Parts: sequence; C-alpha cells; structure tokens
Amino acid sequence: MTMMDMNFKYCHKIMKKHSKSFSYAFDLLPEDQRKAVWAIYAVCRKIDDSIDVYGDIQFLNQIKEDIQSIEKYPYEYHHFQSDRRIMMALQHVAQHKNIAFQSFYNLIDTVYKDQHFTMFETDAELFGYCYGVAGTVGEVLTPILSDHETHQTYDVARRLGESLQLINILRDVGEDFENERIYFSKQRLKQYEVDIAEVYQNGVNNHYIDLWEYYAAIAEKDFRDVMDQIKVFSIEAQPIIELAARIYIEILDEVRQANYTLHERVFVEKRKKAKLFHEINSKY
Ligand SMILES: O=C(O)c1ccccc1C(=O)NCc1c(Cl)cccc1Sc1ccc(Cl)cc1Cl
Ligand SMILES: [Mg+2]
Ligand SMILES: [Mg+2]
Repeated sequence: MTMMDMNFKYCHKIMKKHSKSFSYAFDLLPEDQRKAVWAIYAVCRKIDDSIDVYGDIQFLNQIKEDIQSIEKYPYEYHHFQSDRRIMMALQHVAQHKNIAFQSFYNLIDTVYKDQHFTMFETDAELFGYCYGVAGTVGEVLTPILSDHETHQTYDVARRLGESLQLINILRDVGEDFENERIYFSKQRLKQYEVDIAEVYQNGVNNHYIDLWEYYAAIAEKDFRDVMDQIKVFSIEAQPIIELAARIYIEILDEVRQANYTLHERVFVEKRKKAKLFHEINSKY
C-alpha cells in the first residue's frame, strides 16, 4: 500500500468508528467515490471533535487554516497544522473534485457558535442549526455523489443532510440532555407543555410523545421528498443514498419500539441493515 492509501484507510477507520450505518452504506460506493467520502467524513468528524482536544478553539483554528491552504493552493505541498493524514487525503480529493469550501467554513462557524450554545427560540433556528452541521456536509458531498451538479442536486443533498440530523436529534434526546444540550425549540416545547429535564427524571408522557412525533413527521416528509428526487444523483450512488436514508428512517421505529427512552441509544441491527439493502437492491 502507498502512503496515500494509508491516509485514506485512516479516514475510513474514523468513519466506521463513528457510524456503522453510514460506513455500511457508503463503503458500497465504487472505490474512488467511497475514498472521497471517507476523507470528507473524517474532516467533518475532526471539526466536530475539535473543541474537546484542549478545551478551546486552538485545534479548530488549525483545521480551518489547513482547509484554507488547500483551497488557495490545491497543488502545492503543505505542512499541515492539524491532522496530516486527513488533510493530505482531503487535498487529494480537492485536486479531482470541485469542493464547496464555503460549506466547510459554514460547518466550522456552526461549531464555533456551539461553544456559546443557547437553546433555539424557534424551529427556524433549529433548522438553521441542522443546515450548519449537516446540510453543509451534504453540499460538500454533492460533487462526489453526482455527475453533473445543479442547484437541484445541492438542494436535495442539503435536505437529506438536514433530515439525517433531525433523526440524530430524535435518537439522542437523552444523551444530549446529559451533555446539557436540548435541540427542540423553546416555542415547540412550550406549545406541547414539555420539560426535557422533567421527562428525563420521570419518564415519557403523552405530551412528550406528541412533540417527538411532530419532529419525526418532519424528518419523514423530508426523506420522502429526497426519495422522490433520487435521480439527481449518479446511478451508482442512488441505491447507496436510498440505503443510508432507509437505515436512518428505521432508527425512528427503533425509538418507538424502545418507548422513546431517554436512557439508552437505540440502533438498527447490522443484520437488519443487510435486509433493507436486499429490499432496495432488488429494485435496482
Ligand atoms: O452528526 C454529527 O454529530 C455531526 C455534527 C457536525 C458535523 C458532522 C457531524 C457528522 O458526524 N456527520 C456525518 C457525516 C460526515 Cl461527518 C461526513 C460525511 C457524511 C456524513 S453522514 C451524511 C450523509 C449525507 C448527508 Cl446529505 C449528510 C450527512 Cl451528515
Ligand atoms: Mg455533534
Ligand atoms: Mg447529536
């Protein structure tokens, strides 16, 4: 294996460690496309984890400067300040694909902002957050997952990303609360008469379930709209994206089956993923 092979294998390790679902689906892409996804995934993960390395924005600033170096001089040799393996792989991708760098900067700005997290007043603010951490990622992936990017391709990829984030939120209510984070909006919490701290201590109730299902209906409708527009993506990526999406839709049912528990993280069995892919592939 070459040095560059090693860099990509490391990016892959980071992705599989963080998400079995996404790795399962994306590893099914053709070699050059899946490697590009690994690199983008590893960069975004490093960004999300950056603050906790020392406890401030040092490492994140270094990541940002590395990405700016690649943007400005794609073909020059760089001595990277952050994670060399990841940045070398990213640069390799950037030489072959049109990366939306401002989308990385948007993600980084969202992470900076998260240092002074205050709850969202409205769902509009929640959805803006979903764009920031996940719609941005869809934008970056767009040139990898489509042959000819148009505004529709970015729109669909952005919507998919934001739907996946909403599902993450719906899965992780309990864990996020423990980490002093609540992502449901103050408007919606008040409208449904829900107090997460109260639910965390005393268990689910009908008001909570209604609030949860309100957001779940949103994620579900977005997912359906992505599915109706699946053809914006390359023929090879279409079944993979459908699979990633369908696995995440299944997380919602796992939550329901676990009675919306705030005290464990539910998941889709690896064997159940394989089943969904069989069902999808047949159609392809
Ligand atoms: O989920 C967090 O905790 C988080 C918080 C902030 C930043 C990143 C993440 C994060 O783990 N993102 C997962 C991810 C990365 Cl990282 C790389 C590539 C793909 C994906 S999954 C995907 C597939 C399709 C679309 Cl349209 C959008 C996405 Cl997100
Ligand atoms: Mg996160
Ligand atoms: Mg989360």
